[PDB]
Amino acid sequence: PQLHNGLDFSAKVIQGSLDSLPQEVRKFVEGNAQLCQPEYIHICDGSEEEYGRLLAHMQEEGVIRKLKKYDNCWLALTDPRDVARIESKTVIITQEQRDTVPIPKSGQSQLGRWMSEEDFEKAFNARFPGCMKGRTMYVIPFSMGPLGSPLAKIGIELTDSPYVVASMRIMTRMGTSVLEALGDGEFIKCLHSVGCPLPLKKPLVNNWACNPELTLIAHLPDRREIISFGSGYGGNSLLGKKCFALRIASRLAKEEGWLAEHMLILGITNPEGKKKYLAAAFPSACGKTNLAMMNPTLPGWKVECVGDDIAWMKFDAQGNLRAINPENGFFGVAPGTSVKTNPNAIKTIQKNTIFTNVAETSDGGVYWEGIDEPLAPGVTITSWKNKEWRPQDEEPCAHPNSRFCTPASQCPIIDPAWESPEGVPIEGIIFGGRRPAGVPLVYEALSWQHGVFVGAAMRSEATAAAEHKGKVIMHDPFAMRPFFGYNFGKYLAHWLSMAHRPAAKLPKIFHVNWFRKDKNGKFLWPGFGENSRVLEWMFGRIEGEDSAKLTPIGYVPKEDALNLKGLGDVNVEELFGISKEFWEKEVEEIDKYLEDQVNADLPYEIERELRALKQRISQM
Ligand SMILES: Nc1nc2c(ncn2[C@@H]2O[C@H](COP(=O)(O)OP(=O)(O)OP(=O)(O)O)[C@@H](O)[C@H]2O)c(=O)[nH]1
Ligand SMILES: O=C(O)C(=O)CS(=O)(=O)O
Ligand SMILES: [Mn+2]
Ligand SMILES: [Mn+2]
Ligand SMILES: [Mn+2]
Repeated sequence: PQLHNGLDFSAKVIQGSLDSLPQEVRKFVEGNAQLCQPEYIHICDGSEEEYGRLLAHMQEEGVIRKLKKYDNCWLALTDPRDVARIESKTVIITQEQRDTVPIPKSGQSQLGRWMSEEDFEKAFNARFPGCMKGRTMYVIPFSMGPLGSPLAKIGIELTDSPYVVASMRIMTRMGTSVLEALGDGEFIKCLHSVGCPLPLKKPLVNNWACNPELTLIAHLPDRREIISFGSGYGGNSLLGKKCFALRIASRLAKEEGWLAEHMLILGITNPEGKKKYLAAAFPSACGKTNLAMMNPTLPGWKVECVGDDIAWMKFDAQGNLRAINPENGFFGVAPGTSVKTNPNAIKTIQKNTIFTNVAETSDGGVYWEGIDEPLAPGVTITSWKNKEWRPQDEEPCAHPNSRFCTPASQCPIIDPAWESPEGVPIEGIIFGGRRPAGVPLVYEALSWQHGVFVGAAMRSEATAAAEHKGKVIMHDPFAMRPFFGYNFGKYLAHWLSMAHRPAAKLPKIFHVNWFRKDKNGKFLWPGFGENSRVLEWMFGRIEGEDSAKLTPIGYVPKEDALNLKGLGDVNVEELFGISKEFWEKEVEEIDKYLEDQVNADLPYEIERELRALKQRISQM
């Protein structure tokens, strides 16, 4: 009802019907339309026709360019201030801070940023009133997970950015059929705005609307709401991905007895016709997509990709840990991708793919650092800054965090069970990061509790995916430091509690380091497709082969248990060397970090593993 005509937004709907929406969905749309004051409302149906119109629109507005060399590929260039996740402006709102982070002993917490509800209410009111003036509010109904899967969750994202709509069509399962599956069920509420109401006060850089000063990505798990403002980029704007499927979902998983993790899922088949699935948690920019899509060098071996970034996992009735990939595409780092490093990615991204912040070649192609592919005479390069670029400048032609956004079904090695609603059974979990020194190529944990400790102890040198710089080794437990939805101490107790379940078939836990360097500063291990030799060892250990020897840090391959044939002069001594001096400093750094950062919420089993490791190292 109403006394005037201010609350019914039906006359502004340019696609779809407010009447056809489930009542709670309609309330969510109209209430925020009243707040944000969009000029039009577009209820997405996910059709090819709609997608063509969005692309055509964005091209007419100068937001994207067609890459004529390929089949239905497009390039978007952003404001150079809006190029990555912003960890420092990502907050979680709970009534009590201890729900979100452990209360640190003395330092500031690194395991999340908590914000009180009263403080958020002020931040929200300073940002969202009137923020979509003159723009279209797009209503994106999307499913994380196969539309019907038991672990599948549905969200509605409101946004004023057609770039978000187009990317969400690739990255999620999106459109009318999700609304039918939803009915009057629960959904995650996602509100996004680039924060540039019209008329524009500030002209735009690269036609890219954003509000860096006011950027805020907020999560309200008790209300099942994600609210994001000011950034159009990646993990800030595609709210189904990091915000929903890791942060909100890890809290739900704690509540409901499952796991939401920053992990790839791959299936690997050996020359004897046996196939196993492994999950791997590496931090951002540490190689998950390269491993998930690997072209193995070992003959008779095959790798198939289930997902490259997010895994949702749960024990089934039989005690198997089952994982699904909740995403519908890959949002992968472009620089360093080449026929040599990731050939299966090259095959995937040549059609139906949106590129963000890579270079354009004058003949309609893409360029980036490490593409390892020479151009023809007369071909010129336009950098991601929309400038002429010669390899004589100091700056790269593509932003280091530039991305492709591509449908998963196009991957030539996509696993046949990647959409199976029952998931794939996980038999091994891999942890790892960038460690230039000290940490061997691969080791295996001694027990479930030791393996949880290994995940908790993860460290990695700083990358270009958050907003960090310098040559610093930082802690990134479980590769989840930017993504915890709740208290990390309780997250550890959650993982440890999996060993208490009956008939639980606990996977083996490994740690890898592709990144160890010699005194020269050059890598000791060739990596990429050669990592299949490490997976072969893991495969045999899962089958029970007697191929390991005991060290103070866990099991390492026996000499000659690794197929090194063809690599030639690999320094096995340095790749698997374990120095007492290095590990005495390492355990101290882990001790200081867990004492300060997890404090009273640190499970005793984790402290016991820290003590045991300290003792094994002292006896060296
Ligand atoms: N030296 C070396 N570098 C690697 C290897 N695998 C991947 N990389 C490098 O790591 C960078 C990032 O790898 P990705 O696979 O895109 O990282 P990701 O873990 O999927 O990161 P997110 O999508 O941000 O979560 C690439 O540019 C690669 O060059 C490897 O085996 N050895
Ligand atoms: O940062 C990461 O791990 C990503 O996968 C990219 S974004 O989705 O966070 O932008
Ligand atoms: Mn216009
Ligand atoms: Mn990631
Ligand atoms: Mn990736």
